[PDB]
Amino acid sequence: QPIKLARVTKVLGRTGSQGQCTQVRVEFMDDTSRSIIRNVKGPVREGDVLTLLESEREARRL
Amino acid sequence: DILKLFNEFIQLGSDVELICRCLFFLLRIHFGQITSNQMLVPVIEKLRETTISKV
Amino acid sequence: RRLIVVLEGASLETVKVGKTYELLNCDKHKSILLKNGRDPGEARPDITHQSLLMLMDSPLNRAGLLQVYIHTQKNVLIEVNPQTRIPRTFDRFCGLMVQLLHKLSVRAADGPQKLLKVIKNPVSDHFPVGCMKVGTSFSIPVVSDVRELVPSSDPIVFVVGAFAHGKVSVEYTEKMVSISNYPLSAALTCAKLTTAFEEVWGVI
Amino acid sequence: RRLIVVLEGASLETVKVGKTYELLNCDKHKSILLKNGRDPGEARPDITHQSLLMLMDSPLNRAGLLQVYIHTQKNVLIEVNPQTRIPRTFDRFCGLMVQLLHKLSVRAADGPQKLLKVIKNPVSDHFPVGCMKVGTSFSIPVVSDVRELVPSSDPIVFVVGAFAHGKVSVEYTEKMVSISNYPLSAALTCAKLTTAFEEVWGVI
Amino acid sequence: PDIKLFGKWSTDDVQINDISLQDYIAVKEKYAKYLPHSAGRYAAKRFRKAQCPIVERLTNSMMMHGRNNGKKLMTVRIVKHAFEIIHLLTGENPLQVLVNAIINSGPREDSTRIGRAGTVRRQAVDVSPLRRVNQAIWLLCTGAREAAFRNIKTIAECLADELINAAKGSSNSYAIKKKDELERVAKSNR
Amino acid sequence: NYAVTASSRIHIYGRYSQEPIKTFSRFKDTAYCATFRQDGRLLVAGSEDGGVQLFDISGRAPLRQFEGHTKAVHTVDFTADKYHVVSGADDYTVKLWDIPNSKEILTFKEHSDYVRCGCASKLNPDLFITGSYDHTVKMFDARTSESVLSVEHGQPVESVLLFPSGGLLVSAGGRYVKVWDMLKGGQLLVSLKNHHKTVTCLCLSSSGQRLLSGSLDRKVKVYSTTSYKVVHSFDYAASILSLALAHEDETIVVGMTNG
RNA sequence: AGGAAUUCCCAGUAAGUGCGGGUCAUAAGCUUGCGUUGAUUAAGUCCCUGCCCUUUACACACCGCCCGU
Ligand SMILES: Nc1ncnc2c1ncn2[C@@H]1O[C@H](CSCC[C@H](N)C(=O)O)[C@@H](O)[C@H]1O
Ligand SMILES: Nc1ncnc2c1ncn2[C@@H]1O[C@H](CSCC[C@H](N)C(=O)O)[C@@H](O)[C@H]1O
Ligand SMILES: [Mg+2]
Ligand SMILES: [Mg+2]
Repeated sequence: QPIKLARVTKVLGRTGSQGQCTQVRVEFMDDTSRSIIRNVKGPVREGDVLTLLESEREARRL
Repeated sequence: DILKLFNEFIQLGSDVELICRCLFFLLRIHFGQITSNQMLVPVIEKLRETTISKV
Repeated sequence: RRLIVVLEGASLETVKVGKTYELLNCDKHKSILLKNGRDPGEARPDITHQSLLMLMDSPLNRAGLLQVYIHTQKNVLIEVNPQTRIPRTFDRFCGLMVQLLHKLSVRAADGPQKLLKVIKNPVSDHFPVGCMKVGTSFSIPVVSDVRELVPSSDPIVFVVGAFAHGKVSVEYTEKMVSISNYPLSAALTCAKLTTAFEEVWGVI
Repeated sequence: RRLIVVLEGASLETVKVGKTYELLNCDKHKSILLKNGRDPGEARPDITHQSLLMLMDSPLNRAGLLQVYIHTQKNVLIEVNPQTRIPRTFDRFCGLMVQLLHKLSVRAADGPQKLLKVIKNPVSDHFPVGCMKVGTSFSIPVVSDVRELVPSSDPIVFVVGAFAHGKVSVEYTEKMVSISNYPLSAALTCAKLTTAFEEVWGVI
Repeated sequence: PDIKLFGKWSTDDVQINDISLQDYIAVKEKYAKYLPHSAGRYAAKRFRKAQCPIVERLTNSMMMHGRNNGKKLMTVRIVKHAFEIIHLLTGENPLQVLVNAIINSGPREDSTRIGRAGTVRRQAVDVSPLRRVNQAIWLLCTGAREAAFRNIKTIAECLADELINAAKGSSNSYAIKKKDELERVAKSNR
Repeated sequence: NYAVTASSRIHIYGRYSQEPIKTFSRFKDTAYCATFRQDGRLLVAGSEDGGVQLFDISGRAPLRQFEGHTKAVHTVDFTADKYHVVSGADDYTVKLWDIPNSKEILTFKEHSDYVRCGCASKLNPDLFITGSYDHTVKMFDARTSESVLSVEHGQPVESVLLFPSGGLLVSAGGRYVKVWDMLKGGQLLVSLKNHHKTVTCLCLSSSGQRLLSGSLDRKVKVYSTTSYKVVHSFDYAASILSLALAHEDETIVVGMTNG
């Protein structure tokens, strides 16, 4: 599965339960107008670019 | 599924202010992805007629 | 390329009776184990003792492709020099481990270099980087052939428990495998593990 | 088919100190051992101890494809029941052998079935018909593939020295083989022989 | 005028092939300096050290590893000698080699930790670009330091070899092994 | 400056400067064939062990070691590009190595005796010529896994050299010095003998017209390439093992049988 | 080149190095000044271990009763 790039639109907050990572909202650089929620480790702000080797997983799922 | 359930809520007339506030928020945040999917075309057509008529 | 063997959960600890300090053994120290309500039959240095005989007399160590680590129940990490002989009989083996656990190091009588030394936890820091790390347990439903798991030119880490009951569970293993359909002793597991590595690596 | 292993030259005997009977241990009985000028270090029951354990715990002995016979230095011939469980601790093992020699018998604690009992010399009479005998030693210059020596459906007898120092030399053996170019222990030889016969007879 | 590092290494030809790390590697025309020694305050504010030139960051991170701390001129000379050796051995711009090594050494996903007294459980999570750069620099410096220890080889040659191997992408380098093992553990824990 | 290799020591001498300005002595038994790179910063070396060693002209320990050869190595040289090396040893094989990758690129095995004289072409990379005691000189070249051209010499080959322009190869065996042309393959133009012992070394002047040949009989002959006739002679106290020329013809260095 | 346990630490900070004074208390293999060189990570949560408080100024907007003995 091809490697994907995403842009951070909104920083939600620190999970607390899952270590101390940050939940962020990211939108894919493709013109598909998609947006998901991801967990990121390390200092992150708005406008950062994340590299997703797998893009199907969702941070909040049953 | 939520858009289908939201349409059922507005027609009954129950808690329209709460549902519309929720409904308008999802449409903005998922505006681009909704536009691409042709399966959602029937859904908003029921939503569009219902929402303005009830409000 | 090398083989790394980690003995996890070794029952190695020193107690004092009378004016003498000696290693905790189940049968010899039966009276004191029932005192303070400690579970009898858990002080089994023999499993650690027997396994090291199988490992260090194996031709793989004789060829210089084996390194042995011991992680006891009291979270004390011991490195074993391949140049050491283990004491073959039990009582002096108690004498060595009492010597090692108190002085933190054992020097060679015939050589300047150290033979046994207590080192810093965790054991994962001392492994070569990029090595594969494998745990062994009978509870795994699928029996895996040892010859298939041997890397061609990379070091590998295998963990064998030194306890009669329980399952191996540590942080750094990524897969747990079974290599037989039956429960084997710890000493037999090391002996069966080392023999398959030799013929793959040409040690006959 | 069945694999029979004979441990010859086992150092198993009972001695008198004070009023109690103990098995002859080099470490424990060094005082009396120095008296009368008998050589210290020859009395090595621990060689027998770990050897029986892995032979007993081998998968084939579960499958009923192993028989172990013991021929001590004192020309005492001992058979073992496949159902026998040798104690893992050396001290508990020493109790049974002391009880074995004097009473000539070991019965099960839960039944009259015979576990350990001394039989008549020589052992060659008890051997099954159509069986070949092989001796094992390091001194043979040509190493033999242990997987090649297996008979498909015939019983076979191996003789392994349970002594401290010397060579295997008994009349009934037909041929002599070496399994490795390194000096191995009597224990690891037993583990290797059972491991090789394991795959051929299809028990895994 | 043209600004060249140490007076001989140009910065115009240096280019970055990773889009995510363009905003966190400072090598371009605005960040071009003659020496990796500016006496600036880059730890004063959050995210400000992304504006520090990457050569100065490599110099700073090479001072904490296996040395008496505070000796910066020695580290500058070590970096200069390593760049000279890299240019002699490979024949291309050492700045490009350093950029490629930092790009290759950075992990893309890590494993966040859930640990109790008994056992630890895992979860794969993403890594921000700033942590990618910091961890790549740390891995390269640690690999060079461990290679130079107890060997007849000065730290400059080991550092040069580490950057050459990491930029090549070969498995002979410490940083590549660390990155591969970390991403493998994260992959197994999805 | 010039590097003189002798016994287990490679010395770097400057102009005048009786004492060496630098010394490489960490060779286990002996060193062979110290040669400079075109940029004058790195030097290739050899040893009786078989490992090819790259040295920095300002260091003390070798930067790169090559362990492919099994017996003694006597000829090593760079290529047209300054980042690959070609080495030839006594195990009948010649190997091409890469400097940054630190691994052997390619191997050739087409010789029947000790291989102890290799040369490379400055004009064309991967175009190199090798010499052995098996009386043959084979040109392992182009981008192929076999020799394109071979040359037969009547005696063991001590030295081979390439004229940069015209594709002329000069080879020394015994008394004979033979010139071969590459315009048509294996064309012996001129074979000359003016020494009464074995011709040890063959060197080219800065000008293409002058060619110098040193031999084992305490005499060095200077020839014009246009006429292929002797134009000068030099007489020395001992046999000439090594002959070396500076920029223009400024300095002449000759190394003898003795120290 | 110093195990198990355990303590401390966020910018001229951690760490290294030198040079002085003995000041109405204290301080001698110790105490306190002054200068030199100068870093890695972090700028956010209540998940563990705890602490401090609450659950009766009517712009717009928002919101619409803690429980028990
Ligand atoms: N069949 C087998 N394959 C691989 N390892 C085995 C094994 N049988 C026992 N072991 C190893 O031998 C050690 C002691 S034997 C104790 C067995 C234990 N109940 C278990 O879970 O396996 C254990 O740590 C186990 O890892
Ligand atoms: N490589 C080998 N192959 C077969 N049997 C071996 C062996 N190495 C040791 N043994 C057996 O193990 C027993 C104890 S080892 C005894 C010491 C002797 N030098 C020796 O190595 O053989 C001996 O009786 C010998 O028969
Ligand atoms: Mg310390
Ligand atoms: Mg001071």
